[PDB]
Amino acid sequence: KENPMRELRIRKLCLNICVGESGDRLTRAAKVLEQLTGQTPVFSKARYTVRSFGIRRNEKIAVHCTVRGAKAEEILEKGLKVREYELRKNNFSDTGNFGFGIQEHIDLGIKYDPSIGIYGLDFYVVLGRPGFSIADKKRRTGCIGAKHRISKEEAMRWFQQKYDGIILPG
Amino acid sequence: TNTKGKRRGTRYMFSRPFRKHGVVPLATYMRIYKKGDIVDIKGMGTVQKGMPHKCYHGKTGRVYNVTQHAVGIVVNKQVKGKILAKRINVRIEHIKHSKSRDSFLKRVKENDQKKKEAKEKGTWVQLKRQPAPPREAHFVRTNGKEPELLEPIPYEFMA
Amino acid sequence: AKSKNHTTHNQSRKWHRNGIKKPRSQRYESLKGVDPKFLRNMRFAKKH
Amino acid sequence: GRRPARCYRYCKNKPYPKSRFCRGVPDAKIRIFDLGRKKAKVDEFPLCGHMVSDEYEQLSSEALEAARICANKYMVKSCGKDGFHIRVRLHPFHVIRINKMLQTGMRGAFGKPQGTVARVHIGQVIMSIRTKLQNKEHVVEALRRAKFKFPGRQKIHISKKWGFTKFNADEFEDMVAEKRLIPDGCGVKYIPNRGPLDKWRALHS
Amino acid sequence: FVKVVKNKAYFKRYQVKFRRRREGKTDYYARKRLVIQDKNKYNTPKYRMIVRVTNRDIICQIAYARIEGDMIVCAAYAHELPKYGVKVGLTNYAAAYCTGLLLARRLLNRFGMDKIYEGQVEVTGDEYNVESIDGQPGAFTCYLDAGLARTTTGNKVFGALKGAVDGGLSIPHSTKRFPGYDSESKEFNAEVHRKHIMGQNVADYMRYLMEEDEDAYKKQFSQYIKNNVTPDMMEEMYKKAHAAIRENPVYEKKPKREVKKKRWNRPKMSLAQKKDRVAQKKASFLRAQERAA
RNA sequence: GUCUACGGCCAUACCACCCUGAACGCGCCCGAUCUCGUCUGAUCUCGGAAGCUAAGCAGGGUCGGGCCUGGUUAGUACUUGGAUGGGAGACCGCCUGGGAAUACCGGGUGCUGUAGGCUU
RNA sequence: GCUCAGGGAGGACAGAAACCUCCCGUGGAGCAGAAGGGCAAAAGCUCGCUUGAUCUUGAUUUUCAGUACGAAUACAGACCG
RNA sequence: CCAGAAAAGGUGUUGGUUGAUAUAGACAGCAGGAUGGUGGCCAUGGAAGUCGGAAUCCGCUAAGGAGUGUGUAACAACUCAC
RNA sequence: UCAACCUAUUCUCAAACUUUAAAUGGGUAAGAAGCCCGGCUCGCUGGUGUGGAGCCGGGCGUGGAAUGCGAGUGCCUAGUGG
Ligand SMILES: [Mg+2]
Ligand SMILES: [Mg+2]
Ligand SMILES: [Mg+2]
Ligand SMILES: [Mg+2]
Ligand SMILES: [Mg+2]
Ligand SMILES: [Mg+2]
Ligand SMILES: [Mg+2]
Ligand SMILES: [Mg+2]
Ligand SMILES: [Mg+2]
Ligand SMILES: [Mg+2]
Ligand SMILES: [Mg+2]
Ligand SMILES: [Mg+2]
Repeated sequence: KENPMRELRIRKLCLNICVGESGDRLTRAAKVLEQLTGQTPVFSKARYTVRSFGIRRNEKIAVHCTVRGAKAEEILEKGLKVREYELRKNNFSDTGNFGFGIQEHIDLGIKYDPSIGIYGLDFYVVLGRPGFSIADKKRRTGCIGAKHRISKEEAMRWFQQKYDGIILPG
Repeated sequence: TNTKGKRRGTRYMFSRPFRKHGVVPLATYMRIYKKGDIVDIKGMGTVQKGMPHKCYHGKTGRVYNVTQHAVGIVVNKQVKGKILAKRINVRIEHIKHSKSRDSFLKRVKENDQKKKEAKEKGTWVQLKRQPAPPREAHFVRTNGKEPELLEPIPYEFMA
Repeated sequence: AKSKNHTTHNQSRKWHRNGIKKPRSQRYESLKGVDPKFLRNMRFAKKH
Repeated sequence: GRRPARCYRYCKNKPYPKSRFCRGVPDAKIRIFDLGRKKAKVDEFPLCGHMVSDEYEQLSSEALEAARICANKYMVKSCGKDGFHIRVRLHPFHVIRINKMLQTGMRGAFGKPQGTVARVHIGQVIMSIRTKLQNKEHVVEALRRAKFKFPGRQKIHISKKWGFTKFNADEFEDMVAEKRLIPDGCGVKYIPNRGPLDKWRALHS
Repeated sequence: FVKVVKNKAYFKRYQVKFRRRREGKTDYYARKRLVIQDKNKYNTPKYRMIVRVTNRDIICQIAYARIEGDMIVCAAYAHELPKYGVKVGLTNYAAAYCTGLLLARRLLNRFGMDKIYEGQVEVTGDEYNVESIDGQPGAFTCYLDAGLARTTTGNKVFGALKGAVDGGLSIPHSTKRFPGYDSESKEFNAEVHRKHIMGQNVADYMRYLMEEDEDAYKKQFSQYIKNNVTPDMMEEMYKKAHAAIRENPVYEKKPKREVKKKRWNRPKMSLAQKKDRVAQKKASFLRAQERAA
């Protein structure tokens, strides 16, 4: 049998574009994300200063955005039609989430524009389960037990079942 | 010479005990102190408002003044050859009832109770505590078997 | 020309020969340092 | 170089170790503490002799290494090169100080770190040698001729423990056959009746 | 590998927080500032009005703290509202107002101060504050306890606050958090607060979902259709409930049924059983190893 | 028997994994118009009740780790006072009183207050 | 309202180290400095508003002779946040 | 207190602990043997038991080490364990 | 394999380390200024003659551990501060 609240589902999908420098690159790396999502992304600041990468303390070097629900599933299937519905064994986290990255944004729907330029992007899929709100609600917070958490092979079978994805060994 | 700081040498004196760090429990707060309560002083490191000075940690005094958060108290502090009954303002965390008084209080009520009793009887009870007397005579029953013989054990350098 | 700096040697003998006299036990202790809006109340309760 | 060891002999000062506050301590010249065939099992060196101090004094880190070399050099002659195991069981930690004169005088007197010393309580094992039970007088003579490197007074005691363990010799093979303690090298591991039951199964399997 | 972080030394050095902090139910930093009495008040109680909003209920109860555990003096739950004629919609703002009102009027009934300090009979949603009448027993004051609720504008904890205030409690408050305080312009629309109290946020949404898609309307408001309440029944139902509460606020206790003494869980086994368990486990493992080998 | 709301003492209550949870609850859960707040109704806020013990939570289990309480170690270590005691010293023995702590071996695994339900 | 130091598993360029995400995490961080104490729905970090860093008389603590100054602790009367 | 000594030793002498061997005749002491493979292998200019490294057996035996020491260039000669 | 790393083990330590933790020691208490009733007052606090505090009036002596001993209180003051 099956109990329908341990049915496995996504709970968020997180995008970022880490351009590594501020200004006209980064402020258009946000404009491509709002073309993807239909919502304004958020600029992440640099935590430390490493002169080898060319960044300083509190520099806006990356732009990220989280999506939920049907819009998240839409962006996920667009990226998986880019990545040929094929991922790897090592792409999956130990805790059950997974993710990958796309090398240019013009493939998953975005028309090429010369003022925008070109940008690569990252996905990361946070698989949930109905019940994972216990970890972050305010009043009576708790951990989410041992049966209920997602292994890695449950994520592998979820991806091989939901989208008929090809997991290659590597 | 030594420094004359307010908190010199109290790294173990106002330190919290082991695994009793953190939030102050609230029954310390919810205990009312009236005038004339014999009361102990024990400073706490988690709060710093109203610290009694390190010469009062472990002293017992008498409440004379009660304010919103703190308590005035007359404690006896010894200055080189004399002993001053000096009054200090201590916030409510650093202070705790003396149980040296309530045993006397229950003994007063107990012996006034048994003085009201046995007054209509004419029975003269004893009310002064006498010290622990010498033990009276008593037969030790060597019931059956004999006392076991003990001998000094021979020395072996086990180290 | 150095000197002995600090000592508490004969001090305990000097204290006890007059004795460390405990403070004067006396009923009706004073009312200095009492909460002044409590002592306003006390003085109106006395004057009426 | 160094002043005579009758100066720095009695445990006069507080234990003043090499730490964050006392810096620049020169290294104690004993640095090998146990040697012989130290890579051995517990089953093949049962017998053990202890040099036990009988004075509360300080043994210098140089005298420790002198006595170690003197007790090693006898048993490489006697028991062969892999028939014993010396373990010196006093690591020196107390650094001792030196007020050297060049004319200031006694004013401003606190010594620089000179050397390291080992404070030894009454009845404490300084050195201990384990070997076969047939090499008993070799342990006795080796510890005897290593006594003369230390000051003070030492006795020689052959213990009832199986080697460098805290378990008695008449009970060691009994408890091994009962599988209550298992060998892991120089020593053993004691198994209580307290673990989870799969650890019981794994040793009885 | 990596060091085990939840080591035996970790559990030796580890200090727990308080039990209610571990369960999450209590904010002690707010609790100490709420509940402690000034020491010159000398065992005078300090009443607080605890509001806890649940998924299917609202707990409103008035409590003061003693040492062995804080006494509840009066309670009023949202599942007492079908007695007063609110069949359904028990977790919303109007039910929070009703149970605040019920808590207030029931406490006044306990203390014998019903006919004095009757408060707002006609609900308006203004600044209301109970002035204490001289020569009469003084008005009951207590302090609002929200626990862990994020106290933003329009909260049902402040709905229960307005319920107790209009019932006749002198709780200190201000109309920044009531629904209708416009944030950007800093005034307070008492008519908007009144229609939130009477439930036109729900009734207007009910008339909204009746328009475009009625199976979504039945998916949203199921037992509203089963209990025959409509947006034109809505406001009159809450006014009749307010009148019923302010008429008879006393509370009966349900008579206790005599227990069957049935043990619904599994009791704690003794040391003899759990030593015998591992004795026969070791016997079973040895007798299963000796034949399989 | 047990739960909820608020607690007291704050591990005999913690942590890991497994088993079972009748009824009422507590939850997970469904939504975003209104109150409110975010990149995102995930959190917070608001409106509900299609589904469900999967998780939270509760009860229990582990020759469980921890913790708590005892035994041993131990009248040992240390120690108040004393000797025209010993010992070249270091230090040690004795007289009079007090008296610890590991390792090792057992036992225990939340008690309880106010208010309200459920087991009709 | 948040949770830190660190670590494990992941994710285009990206690496030992830039950013995103999950999990462990009794403090191993941070609180201007020296050290010590103290602190986790805070005393830390981030936001909103601010001037209790204000006017004023007494008492008390600390060093102490039971004197000052400095510093601090309870109150009380105003004006405020 | 306090006015002078230690590590280390002694077959001086007195106690004390522990382990051996001894009428199947020991400890001394005086006498008789102390052999063969074999001058065992490596090595060394020469090492025959005797400067060196590992082995260390057998036979005949009442008993004798591939040797305890003195010797020799190496033996021889003497001595000891037994 | 050599190592670092990780897991149980192990030898030795601390004045400026510490879970435990003595002996000696430091406060306070061992009644009449204390208890037990009744009634006032208060501009303080107050759901409530609630709370607290101060007043009046009344009743309680087996003087509430051992031992020992007269105690309190105020002026002036030398010398001393190697
Ligand atoms: Mg002088
Ligand atoms: Mg010389
Ligand atoms: Mg010294
Ligand atoms: Mg708060
Ligand atoms: Mg939702
Ligand atoms: Mg469940
Ligand atoms: Mg379950
Ligand atoms: Mg256990
Ligand atoms: Mg209960
Ligand atoms: Mg039935
Ligand atoms: Mg805060
Ligand atoms: Mg600050």
